[PDB]
Amino acid sequence: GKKVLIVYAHQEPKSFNGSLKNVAVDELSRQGCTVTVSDLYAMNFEPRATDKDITGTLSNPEVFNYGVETHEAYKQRSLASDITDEQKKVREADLVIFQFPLYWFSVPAILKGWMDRVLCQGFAFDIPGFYDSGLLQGKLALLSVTTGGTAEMYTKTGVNGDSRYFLWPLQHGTLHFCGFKVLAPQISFAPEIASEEERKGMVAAWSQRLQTIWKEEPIPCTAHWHFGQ
Amino acid sequence: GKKVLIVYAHQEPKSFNGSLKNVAVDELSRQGCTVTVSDLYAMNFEPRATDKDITGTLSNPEVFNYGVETHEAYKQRSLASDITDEQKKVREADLVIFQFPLYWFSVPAILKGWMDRVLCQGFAFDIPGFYDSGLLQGKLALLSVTTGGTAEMYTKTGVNGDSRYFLWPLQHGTLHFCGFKVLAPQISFAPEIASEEERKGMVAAWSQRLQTIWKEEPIPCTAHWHFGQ
Ligand SMILES: [Zn+2]
Ligand SMILES: [Zn+2]
Repeated sequence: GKKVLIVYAHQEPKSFNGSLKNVAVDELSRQGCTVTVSDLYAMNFEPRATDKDITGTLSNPEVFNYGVETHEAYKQRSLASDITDEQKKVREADLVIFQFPLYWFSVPAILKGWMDRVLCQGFAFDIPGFYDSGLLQGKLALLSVTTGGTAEMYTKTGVNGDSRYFLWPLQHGTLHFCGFKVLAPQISFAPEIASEEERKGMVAAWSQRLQTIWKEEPIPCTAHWHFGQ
Repeated sequence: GKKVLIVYAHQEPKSFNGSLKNVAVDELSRQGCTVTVSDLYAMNFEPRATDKDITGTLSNPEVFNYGVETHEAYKQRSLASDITDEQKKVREADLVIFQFPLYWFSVPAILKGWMDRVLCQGFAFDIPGFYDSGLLQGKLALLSVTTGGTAEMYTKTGVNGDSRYFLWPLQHGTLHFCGFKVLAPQISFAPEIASEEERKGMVAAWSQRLQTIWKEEPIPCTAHWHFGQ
């Protein structure tokens, strides 16, 4: 038995990102997996890291330090319920899939805020705390990204550089850091410019990949993988 | 004369980030520059890219596409006023300094949302009209970042890899994309664990750099610079 959380960041259900999220739900459900979706825009998920994230009273209210405050609130069971609700989904999951369009070589801010606020010290990491000592080892993570640019723009000598270059802060600096084994990314290059036939091709690569996702090994989430040889 | 915009992303005025912002204000003010600060947390700046960012009739109300609809809204002058407010600041500035703690090898979500919402098509870039042809050509940008990890940790052989590696989405994918020339980053390493001696020194180093900022030349904002050969 396998549990999957899909963290989904697109405003429009009729989008290509929506299609990809829905075929994931459909295929993983068909397999018998337990599936949960965090539809961040529908949730009006809060992105900002603020003192509202700790309930009651602070470890030092004279000088607010978000990292220390949330670390202490996680230990005293004092985080805001939107955070802890996401933490439970994560804790239960065997696989976390992030489904998003590439905004400025990264995640949309609403999803950045989910990372910033959900992946707190004590839960995902400790200081010291991290990479293999992070707290989500044993779990799989996978970034399913759509891009505005064509594949060849994301080549080494392409204007955008290699797609791997922009994955670093997300796969390594965030997911690896917290202990996830990182599955190879799903990159759906320039679906908006693509034909209905290229778009169906991309959706089926993904449904077909999902059929065998539990047979994948994580990538080696190394600087050599992103930047070499 | 010179105009400077500081986009500042920390919750606590008494923080080290706060110190760095304040010393920038004080030195650039002393020089006679015109200075504006967008204190995003104090502004409760909206980070989410939503349909609330456009006030008129949508171009395609059946299938919402944020990029398309904000592009059209920019041209029609129908974007939300918070966006327009920040666009004016950027338009006027000669130099934009981003002052923030590193969250997940990137900017805090509040600041990611500023990038996502303020730097829209028509304003910051066109297609064509990006990278060296971006619409903010002639302006300078600088990242002033604080880190949890020590300097040794952000080297090629340190735990986090080289600091330049995480700068790529920001410097290249966002600022260079919009036409900015990019000044060398100011990275203040591990202030929380430094002595007050050391913290004072890092503050004073930044103030001293600012004394001669207008004599600096930008980096070559290329793959080679960020990653090597
Ligand atoms: Zn890694
Ligand atoms: Zn560049």
